[PDB]
Amino acid sequence: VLTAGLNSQQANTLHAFLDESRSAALSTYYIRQVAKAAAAIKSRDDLY
Amino acid sequence: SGATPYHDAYENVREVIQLQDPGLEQLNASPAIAGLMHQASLLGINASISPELFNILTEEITEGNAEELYKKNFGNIEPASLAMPEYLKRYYNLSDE
Amino acid sequence: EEIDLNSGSTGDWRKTILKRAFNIDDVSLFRLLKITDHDNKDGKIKNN
Repeated sequence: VLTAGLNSQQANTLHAFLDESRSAALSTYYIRQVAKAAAAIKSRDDLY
Repeated sequence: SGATPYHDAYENVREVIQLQDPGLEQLNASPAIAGLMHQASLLGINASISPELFNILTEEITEGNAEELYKKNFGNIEPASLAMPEYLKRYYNLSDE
Repeated sequence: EEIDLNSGSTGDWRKTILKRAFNIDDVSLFRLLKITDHDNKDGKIKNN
């Protein structure tokens, strides 16, 4: 309902924002729940 | 996992409200509507608080369920490792300050 | 597929996309339907 009401620049800003937020979440989840323990990953820098 | 009950739909809602009204002025000007919601939830307009987090924040911690909650909030890790300041720092991606 | 354009309808993803495509709300979308079709006795259209 809300994203449909945005103009194009607000939408571009929104999408940029969300991707940054999603990365932090996906990365953290991945590191703790998915990443193989063989890889000593404790951070986003190590995931990189 | 680093406290990450990430809710994308929540963030879409939160960001749009900030994009449409960057200071919530319309709400300041329209108390009939703002007053329909409890302040604890209005907090999430600005604060990054997903409904799962909201329920965690309002969760009662007592002696009887302390072990249970550990398992349900941190997961089955080890309370002794969470206790280590380095572990803690990495777990929540914290600064030293 | 049916899309309910009654201004009083609740949404779904198809309805949201249509609003998004035009950057308009449900009240003005309903009126848009009446501009295009003065015979439709309801707000429902198929996704033709």
